[PDB]
Amino acid sequence: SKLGGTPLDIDWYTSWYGLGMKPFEAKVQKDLIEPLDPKDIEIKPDGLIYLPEIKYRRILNKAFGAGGWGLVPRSQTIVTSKLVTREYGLICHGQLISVARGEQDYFNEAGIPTATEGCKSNALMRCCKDLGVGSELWDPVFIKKFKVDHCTEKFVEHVTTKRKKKIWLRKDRQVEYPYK
Amino acid sequence: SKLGGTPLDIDWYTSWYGLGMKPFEAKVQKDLIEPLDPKDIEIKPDGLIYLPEIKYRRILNKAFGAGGWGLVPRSQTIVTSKLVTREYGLICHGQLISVARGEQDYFNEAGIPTATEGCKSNALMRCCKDLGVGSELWDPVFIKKFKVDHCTEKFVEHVTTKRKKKIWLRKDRQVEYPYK
Amino acid sequence: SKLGGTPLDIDWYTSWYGLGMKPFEAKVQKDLIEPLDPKDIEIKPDGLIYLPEIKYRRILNKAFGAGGWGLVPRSQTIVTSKLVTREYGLICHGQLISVARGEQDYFNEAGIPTATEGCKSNALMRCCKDLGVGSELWDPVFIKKFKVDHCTEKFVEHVTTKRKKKIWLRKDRQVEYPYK
Amino acid sequence: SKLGGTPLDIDWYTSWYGLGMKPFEAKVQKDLIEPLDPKDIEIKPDGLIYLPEIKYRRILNKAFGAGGWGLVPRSQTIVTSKLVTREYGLICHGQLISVARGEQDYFNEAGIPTATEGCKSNALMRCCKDLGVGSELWDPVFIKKFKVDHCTEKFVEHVTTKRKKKIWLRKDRQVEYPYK
Amino acid sequence: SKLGGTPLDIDWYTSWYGLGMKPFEAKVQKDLIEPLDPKDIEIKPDGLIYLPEIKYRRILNKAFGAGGWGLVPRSQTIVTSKLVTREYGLICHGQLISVARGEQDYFNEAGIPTATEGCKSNALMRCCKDLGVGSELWDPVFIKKFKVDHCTEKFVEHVTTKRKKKIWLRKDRQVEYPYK
Amino acid sequence: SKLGGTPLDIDWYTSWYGLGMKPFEAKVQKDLIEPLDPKDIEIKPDGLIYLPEIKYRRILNKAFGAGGWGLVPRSQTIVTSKLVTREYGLICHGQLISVARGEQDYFNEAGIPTATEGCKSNALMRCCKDLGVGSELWDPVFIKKFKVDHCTEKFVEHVTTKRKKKIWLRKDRQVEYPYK
Repeated sequence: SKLGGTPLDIDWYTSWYGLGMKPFEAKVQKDLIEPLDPKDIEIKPDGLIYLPEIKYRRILNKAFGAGGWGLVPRSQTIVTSKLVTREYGLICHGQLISVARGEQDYFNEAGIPTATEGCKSNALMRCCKDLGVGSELWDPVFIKKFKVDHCTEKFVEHVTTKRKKKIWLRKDRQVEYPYK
Repeated sequence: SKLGGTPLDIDWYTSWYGLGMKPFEAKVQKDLIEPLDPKDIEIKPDGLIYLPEIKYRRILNKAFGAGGWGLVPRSQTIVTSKLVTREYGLICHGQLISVARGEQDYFNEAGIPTATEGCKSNALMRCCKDLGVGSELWDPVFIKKFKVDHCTEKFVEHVTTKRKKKIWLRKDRQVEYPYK
Repeated sequence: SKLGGTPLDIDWYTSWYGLGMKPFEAKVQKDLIEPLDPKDIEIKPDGLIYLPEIKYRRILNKAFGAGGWGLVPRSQTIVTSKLVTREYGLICHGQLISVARGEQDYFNEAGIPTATEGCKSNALMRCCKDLGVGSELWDPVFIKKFKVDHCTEKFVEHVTTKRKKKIWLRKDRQVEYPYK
Repeated sequence: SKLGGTPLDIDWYTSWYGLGMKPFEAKVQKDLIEPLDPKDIEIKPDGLIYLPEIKYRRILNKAFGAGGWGLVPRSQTIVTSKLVTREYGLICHGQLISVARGEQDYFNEAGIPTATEGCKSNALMRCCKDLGVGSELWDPVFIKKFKVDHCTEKFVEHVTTKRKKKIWLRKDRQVEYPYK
Repeated sequence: SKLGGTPLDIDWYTSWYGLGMKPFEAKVQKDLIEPLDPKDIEIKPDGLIYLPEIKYRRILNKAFGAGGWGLVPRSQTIVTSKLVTREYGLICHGQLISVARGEQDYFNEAGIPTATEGCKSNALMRCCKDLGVGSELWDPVFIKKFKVDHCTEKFVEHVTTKRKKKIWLRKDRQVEYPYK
Repeated sequence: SKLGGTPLDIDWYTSWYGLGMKPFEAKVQKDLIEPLDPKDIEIKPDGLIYLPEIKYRRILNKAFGAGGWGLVPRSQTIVTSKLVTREYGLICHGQLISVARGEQDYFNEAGIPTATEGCKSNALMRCCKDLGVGSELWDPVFIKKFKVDHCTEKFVEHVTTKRKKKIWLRKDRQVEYPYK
C-alpha cells in the first residue's frame, strides 16, 4: 500500500516446511562459513563494500550443489514508479531457510523485465544472511580494516557532469565510467 | 491503528508449537550464554552500546547451526510515515522461541524495501533476548563499566551543520561521518 | 474501554493448560528462590528499588534453560495516548505459569514499536512474581534495610530545569542524566 | 451494573473442577497453617494490620511449590472511575480452591494498567483465606493483642497538609511519607 | 425483583450432587460438633453474640482440611442500594452440603467490591449451620447464660454523637470506637 | 499492470516439485561448472560480454542429455508495445530448478511471434544461473581481464548514420553491420 505500485509435493509458494527444523551436516556447515577471499570483495564509489551475487551463487552451489538449493517466489512482484520489489524464499535440501524481500531500481519502462532479475539476486543475497555466508561484509571491524589496506579514495572527474568527486575504488582496479 | 500506517508440516505463521516446551541440551546452552567479546561491542554517538546484528546471526549459527534456526513472519508489514515495523518469530530446532516486533526507520519512499530488512534484523536481535544472547548489553553495571575503559566522549565538529557535539566513540575507532 | 486506546500442539494464545498443575522438581525450585545479589538491585531517583529485566531473564534461563520457557501474547496490544499495554503469559516446561499485563510509557509516535518491547519485559517481570523470583523487592523490611546501607539521598541539580532535587542513588553509582 | 464501570486440558476460566474435592496431604496442611511470624505483619496509619502479598506468595510457594499453584482470571476487568476490580480463582495442584474478587484503587488514567496488578494481588490474598493462610489477621483477639505490644499510636505531622494526625506505626519502624 | 438491585467434572454452579447423600465418617463428625471455646465468642454493642467468620473457616479446615471444602457461587451478585447479596453453596469432599444466601452492607460506591467478600463470609457462616458448627450461638439457653457471666452492659459515651448509650461488651475487652 | 501490455503426472505449469530437493550426482555437477572456453564468449558493440544461448543449450544437453531437461511456461505472454516477456521454469531430471522471466525486444508487429522465441532463450539463460553455468560472465574480475587480452575498442563508422562510434569487438572478429 505504502509502496506506490501495482502487481506486475510441497506448495513452496506458501509452505513453511523445514524452517529451522534441523541443521545441515558438518561439511555443508564448513562450506557455508568459509572466510571470503579478499580479492572477491568489491566496493562502490560511495564507499560501500559488497560481494557480487555470482559469488553467493557459487558458494551455494559449492555447499549444497546444483539442484540442492533454489529460490521460490513468496509474493507478487510490486512495481513502484522507480523500483521493482518481490519476496523470495531460499530452499536448501527440501528445507525452507529464509524469506527475504529483494528490490531493484529501474530507470526505463522497458527495463522492468530486466529489473525483476536484479530483484531476485538481491533477495538471494539477503537470504544467504541466515546461512552466515559472507557475514564479514556486515562486520564493522572487517569493513574498517578492509578499506585501509585494500581500497583508496581518489578525487576523480565525472566524464559527464564535468565535476570532481572523491570516490572509493580498489587498489587493483582503475577509474571507470561514469567517471574518467 | 495508533500506528498511522497501512499494510505493505507446521503453519509457522500462526503456530505456537514448542514455545517453552523443552530446554536445549548442554552444548547449545553453553554456546548461547558465552560472554561477549569486548572488541565486538559498538557504541553510538549519543552513548548507547549495542552489538551488530551480524554478531547475533553468527552466535545463532554457532549454537544451532545453519538450517537449525530461522525467522518467520508473524504479522503484516506496517508502514508508518517514518518507520517500517513487523513481528517475527524465532524458530530453533523446530521450536518456537520468541515473537518480537522489529522496526526500522526509513527516510525515502524508495528506501521502504530496504527498511524491511533492517526491521527483520531488529526483530532477530529482540528475539535473542529470550535465549540470553548478549545479555550483558542490558546490564547497567556492564554498560557503566564498559564506557569508562573502552570508550571516550569527544567534542567533535559535525561536517554538515558546522557545530560541535560531544559524541561517544570507542578508543580504537576514529571520528567519522556525519561529523569530521 | 476505560483505557482510551485502540488495538495496535497447544493454542497458547488462549489455552490454560498446566496452570497450577504440578510443581517443578527440586533444583528448579532452589534456582527460583535463590537470594538476589545486592549488587544487582537498582534504585530510581524517586527512591524505588527494582531489578533489571535482564536479571529476570538470566534467572529464568538458569532455572528452566533456553527453550525451557517463553512468553506468549494473551491479548491485543492497546495503545493509549501515552502508554502501550498488553497481556502476556509465562510458559515454563510446557506449563502455563501466570498471565500478567505489562505496560510501557512512550513519548513519541515513532516510539510505539519500541514501547511494545518494554511492555513485554514488564509483563515478564510481573509473571515471575508467581515463581517467587526476586520476592525480596516486595518485602517492606528488605526495602527499608536496603535503602540505609546501600543507597543515598543526595540533593543534586537537574541539568535541564536548573533546579535542585533530593534524588536517591546507590553508593557505588554517581550522579547522572537528566541531572548533573 | 451497580459498579459504574466498563470492561477493560481444563478450561480454567469457567471450570469448577476439584473445588472441595479432596484435602491436601499432611505436609501441605502443616505448611498452610504455620503461625505467622510477628515481624512480618505490617500496620497501616489508620490502625489496620495486614500481611504483604509477597508473604502470601512465599507461603504458597512453600506449601505447593513453584508451578504447583496459580491464579486464573474468572471475570472481565471492570474499571470503575476510581477502582479496578476483577475475579480470580486459585488453583493448587490442578484443583480449584477459591474464587475471590479483588480490587485496586487507581488515581490516574495512566495508572490503570498498574492497578490491574494490585487487584490480582488482592484477589490472591482473599483466595488464601480458604486455605487458612494468615488466619490470625482476622482474629479479633490476635489483632487486639498485637496492637498493644508491637505497635504505637503517635501524633505525627503530615508533611503536606501541615496538620497533626494520631497514626499507628510499628515500634520498629519510623515516621514516614506522607507524614514527617 | 423485590430486592431493588441490579446484577453486578461437576458443574457446581447448578449441580445438586451429593446433597444429603451420605454422612461423613466419625472423626469429621466429632470435629464438627466440638463445643465452642467461650473465649472465641464476640458480642456486638447492641447485645448480639456471634463467632467471627475466621473461626468458622478454621473449624472447616480442621474438619475437612485445606482443599477438602469450598464455597461455590449459586446466583448472581445483586447490588441493592445499601447491601450486596449473593447465594453460595458449601461443598465438602465433593459433596454439596448447603446453599445459603449471604449479604453485606456497604456505605460507599467504591466499597461494593469489598462488600462482596463480607457477603461470601456471611454465606459461609450460614452454610455451616447445616453442619452443626457453632450451634450454641443459636441456643437461647446458651445466649442467656453466656451474657451473665462473660459480658457486661455499660453506659458509655459515643465519641462522635456525644451521647450516652448502654452497650454490651465482653468483660475482657474494653470500650472502643465509635464510642470512647 | 505496470507493464503496459496485454496477454498474447505433474502439472508443470504451476507445480514446484523438486525445487531445491536433492543435488545432482557428481558428473552432472562437474559438467555444469566446467570453465567456459574463451573462444565461445561474444561481446556487444557497447562493451558487454555474453554467451550465445546455443552454448547454454549445448551445456545443458551435455550435463543432462536430450530429454533430461526442458523449459515450461510459467505465466502468460505479455506483449508490451516494444517488448515481449514471459516467465519460464527449467526442469532437469523431473526436478524444478528455477523460474526466471525472459524478455525480447521486437520492432515490428509481424515480429511478435519471432520475439517469443528470443524471450524463451533469454529465460533459459537466466535459469541457468541457478546451475552455475557460465558464472564467469558475471564475475567483474573475469570481465575486466577478458576485455584487455581478447577485445578491442575501435572507433568505427556507422554504415547508415555516417557517424563514428568507438565500439567494442573481439580481436578475432571484424567490423560488421550496422557499421562498416
